Amino acid sequence: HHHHHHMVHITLDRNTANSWLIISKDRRQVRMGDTHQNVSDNKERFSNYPMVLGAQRFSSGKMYWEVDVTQKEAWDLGVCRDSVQRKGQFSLSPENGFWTIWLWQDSYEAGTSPQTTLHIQVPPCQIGIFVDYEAGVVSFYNITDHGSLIYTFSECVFAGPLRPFFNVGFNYSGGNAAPLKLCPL
Ligand SMILES: C[C@H](NC(=O)C1CC1)c1cccnc1
Repeated sequence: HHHHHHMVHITLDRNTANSWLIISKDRRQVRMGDTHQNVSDNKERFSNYPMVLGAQRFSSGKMYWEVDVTQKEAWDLGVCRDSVQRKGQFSLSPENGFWTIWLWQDSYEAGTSPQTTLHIQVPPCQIGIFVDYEAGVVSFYNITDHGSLIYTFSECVFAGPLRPFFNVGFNYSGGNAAPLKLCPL
């Protein structure tokens, strides 16, 4: 692809993090802690899942960023409305304000309702995410495979400001402790 010139410097917003996450000092890496991380509760925190938002809000333009997923067995990535539900159980869908892909149990899916099987021959170690606000597009690219297209959500109805969205996943297996990292420009 040719989206690299729309690169934006994303940072994680600690206040939105599930209370078990550890965000690095530079706000560019997030991972699940061993226990709870000794923060007060607030209405912004995701309660049920190991999720966090980027600090940046987008309401126009074209934006691009990259995320490192090396070693991980499970994660969700994409964008979401600033006003998505934080508490309780919910599915990742455009109806609920999410435009996401994921890895789970050795398969890659897009967060449509119902979910859509992705066809990935080269397991990605870094994912590129492109948003065109005006066009209503969110696209995902396999950086490990020369930028090949993974998935395009088109005809998106954002209906609000967008924030970068992350889920590091649970670590019941002991094989999913590695971080999500925002990769340098
Ligand atoms: C407490 C624990 N935390 C981790 O494993 C962190 C090191 C990644 C845990 C337990 C069960 C499911 N997910 C996570």
